[PDB]
Amino acid sequence: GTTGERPFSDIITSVRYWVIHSITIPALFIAGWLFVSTGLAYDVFGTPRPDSYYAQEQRSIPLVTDRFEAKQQVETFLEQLK
Amino acid sequence: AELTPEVLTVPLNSEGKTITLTEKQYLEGKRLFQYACASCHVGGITKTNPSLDLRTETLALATPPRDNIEGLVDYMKNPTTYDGEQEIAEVHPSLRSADIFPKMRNLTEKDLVAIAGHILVEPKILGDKWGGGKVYY
Amino acid sequence: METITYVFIFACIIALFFFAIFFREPPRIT
Amino acid sequence: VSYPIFTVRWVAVHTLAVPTIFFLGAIAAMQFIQR
Amino acid sequence: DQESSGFAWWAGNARLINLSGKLLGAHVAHAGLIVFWAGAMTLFELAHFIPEKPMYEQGLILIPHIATLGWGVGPGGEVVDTFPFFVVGVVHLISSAVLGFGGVYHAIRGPETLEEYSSFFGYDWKDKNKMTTILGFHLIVLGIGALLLVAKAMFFGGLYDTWAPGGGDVRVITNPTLDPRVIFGYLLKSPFGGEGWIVSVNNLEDVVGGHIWIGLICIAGGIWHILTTPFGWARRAFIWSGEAYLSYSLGALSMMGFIATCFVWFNNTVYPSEFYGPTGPEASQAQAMTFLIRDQKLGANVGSAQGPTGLGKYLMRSPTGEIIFGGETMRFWDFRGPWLEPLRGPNGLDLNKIKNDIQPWQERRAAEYMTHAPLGSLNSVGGVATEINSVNFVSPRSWLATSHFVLAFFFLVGHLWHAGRARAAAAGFEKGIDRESEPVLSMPSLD
Amino acid sequence: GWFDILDDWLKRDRFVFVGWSGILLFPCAYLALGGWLTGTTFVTSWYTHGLASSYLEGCNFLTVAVSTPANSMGHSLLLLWGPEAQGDFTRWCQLGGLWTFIALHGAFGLIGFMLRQFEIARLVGVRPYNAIAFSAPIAVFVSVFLIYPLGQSSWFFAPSFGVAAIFRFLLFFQGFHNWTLNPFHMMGVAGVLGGALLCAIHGATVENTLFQDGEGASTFRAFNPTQAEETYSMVTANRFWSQIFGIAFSNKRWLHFFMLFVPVTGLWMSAIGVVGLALNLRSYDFISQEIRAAEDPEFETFYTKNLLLNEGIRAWMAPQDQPHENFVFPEEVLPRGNAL
Amino acid sequence: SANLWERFCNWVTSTDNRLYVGWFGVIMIPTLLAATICFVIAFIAAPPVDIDGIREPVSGSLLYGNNIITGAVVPSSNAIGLHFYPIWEAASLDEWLYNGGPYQLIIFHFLLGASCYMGRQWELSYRLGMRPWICVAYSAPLASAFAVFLIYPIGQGSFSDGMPLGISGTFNFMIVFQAEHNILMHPFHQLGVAGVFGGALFCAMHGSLVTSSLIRETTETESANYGYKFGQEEETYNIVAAHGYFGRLIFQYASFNNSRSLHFFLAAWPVVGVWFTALGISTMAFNLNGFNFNHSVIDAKGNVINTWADIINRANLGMEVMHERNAHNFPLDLA
Ligand code: CLA
Ligand code: CLA
Ligand code: CLA
Ligand SMILES: C=Cc1c(C)c2cc3nc(c4c5[nH]c(cc6nc(cc1[nH]2)C(C)=C6CC)c(C)c5C(=O)[C@@H]4C(=O)OC)[C@@H](CCC(=O)OC/C=C(\C)CCC[C@H](C)CCC[C@H](C)CCCC(C)C)[C@@H]3C
Ligand SMILES: CCCCCCCCCCCCCCCC(=O)O[C@H](COC(=O)CCCCCCCCCCCC)CO[C@@H]1O[C@@H](CO)[C@H](O)[C@H](O)[C@@H]1O
Ligand SMILES: CC1=C(/C=C/C(C)=C/C=C/C(C)=C/C=C/C=C(C)/C=C/C=C(C)/C=C/C2=C(C)CCCC2(C)C)C(C)(C)CCC1
Ligand SMILES: CC1=C(/C=C/C(C)=C/C=C/C(C)=C/C=C/C=C(C)/C=C/C=C(C)/C=C/C2=C(C)CCCC2(C)C)C(C)(C)CCC1
Ligand SMILES: CCCCCCCCCCCCO[C@@H]1O[C@H](CO)[C@@H](O[C@H]2O[C@H](CO)[C@@H](O)[C@H](O)[C@H]2O)[C@H](O)[C@H]1O
Ligand SMILES: [Fe+2]
Repeated sequence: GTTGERPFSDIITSVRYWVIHSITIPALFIAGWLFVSTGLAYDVFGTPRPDSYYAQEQRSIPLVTDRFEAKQQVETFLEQLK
Repeated sequence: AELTPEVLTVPLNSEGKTITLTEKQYLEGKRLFQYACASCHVGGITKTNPSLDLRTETLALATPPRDNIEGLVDYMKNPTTYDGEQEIAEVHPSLRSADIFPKMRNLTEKDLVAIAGHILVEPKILGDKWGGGKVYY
Repeated sequence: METITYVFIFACIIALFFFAIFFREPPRIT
Repeated sequence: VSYPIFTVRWVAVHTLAVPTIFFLGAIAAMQFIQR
Repeated sequence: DQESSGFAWWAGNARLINLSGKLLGAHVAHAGLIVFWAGAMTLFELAHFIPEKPMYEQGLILIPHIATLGWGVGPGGEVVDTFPFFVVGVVHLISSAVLGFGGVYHAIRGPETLEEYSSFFGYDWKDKNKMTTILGFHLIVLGIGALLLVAKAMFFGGLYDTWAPGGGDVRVITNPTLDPRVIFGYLLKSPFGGEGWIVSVNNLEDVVGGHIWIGLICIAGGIWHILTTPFGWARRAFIWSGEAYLSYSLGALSMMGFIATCFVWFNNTVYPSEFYGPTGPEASQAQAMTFLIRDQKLGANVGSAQGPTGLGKYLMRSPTGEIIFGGETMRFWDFRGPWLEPLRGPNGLDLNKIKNDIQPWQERRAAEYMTHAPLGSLNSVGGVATEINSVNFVSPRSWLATSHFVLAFFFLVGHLWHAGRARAAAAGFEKGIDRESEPVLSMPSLD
Repeated sequence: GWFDILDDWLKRDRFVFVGWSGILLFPCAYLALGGWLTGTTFVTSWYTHGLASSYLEGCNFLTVAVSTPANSMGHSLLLLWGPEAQGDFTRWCQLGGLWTFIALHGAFGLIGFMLRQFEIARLVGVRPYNAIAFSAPIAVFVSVFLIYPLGQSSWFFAPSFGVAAIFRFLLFFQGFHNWTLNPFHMMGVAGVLGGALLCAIHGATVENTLFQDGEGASTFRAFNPTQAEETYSMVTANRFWSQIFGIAFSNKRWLHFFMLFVPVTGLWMSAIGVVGLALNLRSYDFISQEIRAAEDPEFETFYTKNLLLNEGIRAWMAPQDQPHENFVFPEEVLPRGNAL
Repeated sequence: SANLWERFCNWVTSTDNRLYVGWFGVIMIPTLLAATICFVIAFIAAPPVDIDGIREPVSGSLLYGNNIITGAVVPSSNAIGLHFYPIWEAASLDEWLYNGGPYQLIIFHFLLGASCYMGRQWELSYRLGMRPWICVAYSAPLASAFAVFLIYPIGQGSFSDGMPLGISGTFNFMIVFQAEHNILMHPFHQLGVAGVFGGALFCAMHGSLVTSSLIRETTETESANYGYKFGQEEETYNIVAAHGYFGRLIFQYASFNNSRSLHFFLAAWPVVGVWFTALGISTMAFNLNGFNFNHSVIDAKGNVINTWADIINRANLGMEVMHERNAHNFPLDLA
């Protein structure tokens, strides 16, 4: 039925398209690759680096045990991590 | 930065010396352990004789003492019962029996050191896990 | 007393099967 | 025809396209994180 | 070809139902992918194969086949010489170029119809005879192939023999089982527990004799067909259509596909277990062997030992009375294997033997098998589902039996699909009910 | 007055329709699928539970998830700017904020999408038996991801948005609620399972009853997307089945309504059931059986058998599955069969 | 006459017999009546059956302490295994019952008839000049009934294993299967779920949409159903108004408009998907189990970090351990 606006088949085939994207796509790919590569991701999402789960001993898991004072608790958890 | 060279220091002889195996040996020890051990000693137990395990305390009460490199090493060369009464090289893989346990043929004095050094470091990392199973998985 | 109650509802499904097949309203062409 | 270059659909097709590749790149980067 | 003229793109290859020339190239080119594989993979195996480490512990499935024929093995399947492997692998890899050349050629350059290009090679589906002819040839070709095996056994090196009197080792069969009785017996032997079916066959004399007894039947047929045409019933029985011919041959494969999945999962003879892993029942047996030994060799009196239920840990009886191994293994009391037989007596596992005739070679062989049972995950992690990582391994016996049941099955589905289509394309209505004359519309209602 | 100018804009037949409903459906929907995809690859479930839940940690597609918040959190909404997170986004990620975020956004997202079905339907002028049908899934998600937990201790016990993180939710149920023995789940199955049968028996009946309206074999083209005569023969069908199963349809209008009722109804019963397990008002046991087995030790039914499996599932699982409970079960306590 | 056989073959093949007995049906009919009748009796009255190998008889029948939910026909004994145990192989019915004889009789018969039932589902189509393949859609369920009742046992070595004929023992088969194969973690089951879950999803869609575009031909006070007449000439709803909406819900091309292409996707999705689960049970029958990620994600020192895959396994062990409490004498469950 009613077929409106710029078509994909064409756009994908358009030389202008790849001119534009054979910069943008890999750009994003390398942009994110560095997000992990730099170790930025870790710090953004408080996710532990392979060497940061338990300090040398503490075979005990750092489990948040109470809301309200939840954060302060997590902080000290990273603290202990020396 | 967790598997420190301190966690890699295990008793060398029975008198007291210690050896600080490298992270290179460790890995290779593990590779060699799965290569000729895991089949029957996965997780540090014993599929064909659950009574005896590879827990360090266990090896200590062995005879001769196996809670050190030289001891385990002797074993892989010529195994004996937990009391040392019988030589069991004919039913347990060893150098004295490579003709029957091929995998053993590759193995060299160097390899034997790693495999052994692995049997002593694991429990240092895994703790109770290394000894029992199921219950501890 | 339960056995009986279960076997009944069952005997009913089975008689209801007969009727639903051999005693439906024939689907006449219109 | 004289189709436009920036449409509502383009806004959509990109909100999922841009993040994805960003991720596929990040995720492809992890494959080398070890020990 | 085109759709608006032939079939549909995803149905492409049916556009060739009537273009034998191309339909030959299709068949040739493909019959090249199989060889190519056989070849390319054997080298992939070999390139990884480690001379002295159990084959089953190395994901091999092709080399094991070559070994069983008696090629580069020696005593106990010792992998004495790798060359036969390299040798076999490549020959195929090359013969693939040949066949490959034919296909590409016959489906492109060559004539796309054997019609006039050669009236002997050309063929007619409904020609209820040129088919009986082509079949005939092939029926002879297979026969020559079967006889090749007998050759490799009775004349060139022999085959592997787990049952080898001295013990597993290559052995030249020189007493093929002749005689219909024994041979054909296996044919009408229940497929159920105990009396297996074809999957019994515990000795190479029969495997060999049985094959000798095949060409001298298979070729006997290859002739009878190049010399005749389907009788009356034959014609008023089957649908003579290209697609229909496929169907019958489809179900055929599928049916065998199961017969195979069963063979590699149960038989010990034509699948050494020294090259493949141990049979499933074999491993469940060896765990008892392993503990009946360990405990005996420790003070226990296995003959009298009574377990949690009152059945006796190590030994109990079977429904027919035989003394078997206890535990869940009571179900595998049918397992027969080299390492175990010497402990068997006339009423089953004998006590005296068990009590003091258990050579070390068994104690460790029994241990080897219980620690190499057919259990593992998709990502190849040997053992029970609850097991921890390390020791990645999956018995060839698993991989094989698993793959083939899938193939085997889908083919049965395939069979129906075509047998059902060709059986209606004939009456001619595989494209829809004829608006104008709906059979149903002329049948007395049931109400 | 401009309302209309807007309404006009929104209701314009674009590639991807929008609508007033879209002013909700998209802000959320995306924002939810987005959070999942994020948490799935970047954030962890270490402070909340005690496991790696993302890619960056080493998990694969099957083992990843946006795992619920700590039990000590409670039924807290976990608003990024609330008492807990205290505005700090990263910590928010660590305490499990990403869960209530996905849960709640996805929630309004399903509300949005239904309004859509209701907006597009009103426009295009068709009956709304597709927004009605979609109530079935609202029930499931609204009772399994929202009601259930609200009935228990915290959010920690809701499914977790993960492939395995769900298989776990399955076993837990079998083990603590003995779900499979609940008449409501049973109906649930009878409906999903038979809704599949309808969706496959009907599909096959249509395709193998087609009149010929083409010349080739690929009869897909023979169907004129344009009106006219039925494409298959309802009369022939009704005949087939009636002689090969005794009963058979004969009212396309009823057939297609049944197809809506069956799978929809079953997911509803499925829901009511869980609303019950929120209060642990489960269908765990049959007392008549217990009393008998207590007195007579030789009475065994597949019923009792399964009850022991549960004892096992709870004993061995509980510990690592409910960390905030600091369970410690000495090897001598662990219920076990023989040998194993 | 004209030789009754000639005639017989015409009745057997009658295209207008209330219920189409066919050539396949000549077997389906007695086979299913033997099974169905033995099942119904077995389920009502029938002594406890020594399912596992031991001598710890389980009672499944009603007259022996069960209700419809707990009752079942118990699998032939483990002492029997894969051996063929018909009634004539028993020394007495009692032996036959105590050892589970009823099961084998019931499944071998149901599998035989259910197969011919598949064949019959072709014969009639042929006799009615309709296209075949319906019988191929039904090969999914059958394949699943085959897996669970015949393939799984041939692999494990005994009919004692292999889903028991009863509501609760079906749950048993599952809860245990999991612990033994970690099925939930096997591609083939996930495809099974996408199929069964998907199938339903689409059954609601198709049924939904169509109902949503029926052409007004009835008052407000009378069923919408009357608007259709059996065998009526043309279509009964606007397949274009249908697509007109669904297309706009997601987006035009992300929709159907070809009844034939739409209806095929309906019969292919669940069938292809359900086939797989049958191939999963049939596959895990030879011990190629689900994925295993236990003790992956290990940290820097070597500490195991546990992923959801482990909480899973933790609950699986609990199953592995307690199941068949008195049937094990050695460490490994290799049967
Ligand atoms: C024994 C060999 C065999 C042969 C020679 C044929 C031959 C034929 N088939 Mg049959 N078929 C077979 C087995 C066989 N089939 C089986 C076992 C099944 C059951 C699945 C089918 C199901 C089947 C159907 C449903 C149809 C045919 C059709 C046809 C005809 C056209 C071919 C075609 O459409 O190609 C085109 C092929 C493709 C579109 C590509 C193959 C696609 C499959 C699904 C991929 C499988 C690949 C691989 C295993 C998986 C990848 C890995 C995965 C993990 C991602 C042709 C006469 C068609 C016909 O017109 O019937 C008369 C038709 O519609 N066949
Ligand atoms: C591998 C198995 C296989 C084989 C042997 C064939 C064979 C054939 N196909 Mg089928 N096909 C297959 C799979 C296969 N197909 C699948 C999976 C599909 C679904 C996508 C189809 C779909 C399909 C359609 C839709 C059509 C065919 C047609 C044909 C026939 C004509 C070939 C042609 O037109 O080439 C066209 C030529 C080319 C563009 C060249 C392709 C490159 C060559 C052949 C490969 C070279 C191979 C290798 C790299 C080099 C080796 C060289 C060395 C020996 C020196 C031919 C008999 C046609 C037909 O029926 O004709 C009437 C047709 O219309 N096929
Ligand atoms: C390569 C395989 C092969 C193939 C495809 C054929 C094919 C054919 N043969 Mg040939 N045949 C072969 C090998 C082969 N034969 C061999 C090796 C010999 C020995 C020399 C013969 C001897 C032979 C003779 C003597 C005759 C034929 C005839 C025929 C034709 C029709 C007969 C028929 O199929 O009845 C199908 C069978 C039945 C209707 C009987 C069904 C009842 C039996 C007892 C039960 C079978 C059950 C089975 C054991 C269980 C598994 C079933 C499964 C579904 C679960 C047919 C073209 C006939 C013909 O027309 O002559 C040219 C004929 O008279 N053949
Ligand atoms: C098995 C799972 C299952 C899934 C995944 C599913 C999915 C879907 N069903 C839809 C529709 C339907 N489903 C229907 C009946 C059913 N659907 C069923 C089962 C499912 N239905 C069942 C059993 C039935 C009964 C038969 C009907 C009747 C319809 C429709 O009309 C509609 C459709 O258009 O059909 C195709 C689509 C609605 C899109 C949407 O709401 O966007 C808005 C919401 C978005 C984008 C946010 C996601 C919201 C949720 C709460 C968050 C989940 C969080 C993460 C994103 C993902 C979780 C990750 C996993 C690993 C656990 C969607 C593709
Ligand atoms: C002990 C365990 C119990 C097991 C229970 C099993 C239940 C499964 C039955 C299937 C449910 C019917 C769903 C379709 C509804 C329908 O459409 O069938 C209706 C008859 O319904 C009924 O009352 C059906 C009664 C159940 C018949 C059982 C079949 C037995 C199999 C025999 C095997 C032969 C070898 C009537 O048809 C309708 O009649 C009209 C409705 O206004 C319209 O014509 C419709 O289009 C349609 O034709
Ligand atoms: C028709 C057709 C088709 C098909 C095709 C085919 C089927 C093909 C095939 C092909 C083939 C089948 C090929 C083959 C080839 C081969 C080769 C080319 C080989 C080579 C070899 C070599 C060279 C060897 C040697 C060696 C050694 C000894 C050692 C070292 C290494 C090496 C390897 C080097 C298609 C689908 C596309 C499309 C349509 C059409
Ligand atoms: C959270 C959050 C947020 C946001 C965010 C977002 C919105 C995001 C997004 C994101 C995204 C949006 C992402 C994506 C990603 C993706 C990916 C990563 C993908 C992948 C894929 C793949 C890998 C595929 C594959 C495949 C399949 C599945 C099948 C078929 C075949 C193939 C192979 C192709 C905010 C700030 C508000 C706040 C806070 C929170
Ligand atoms: C097409 C229909 C097919 C039906 C097939 C079965 C036909 C036979 C139906 C028999 C119906 C009655 O079946 C009979 O019910 C009574 C209860 O009322 C049961 O009796 C049960 O309750 C009484 C107390 O009230 C107890 O003392 C007894 O121990 C207990 O078993 C019988 O054990 C059962 O055999
Ligand atoms: Fe429909």
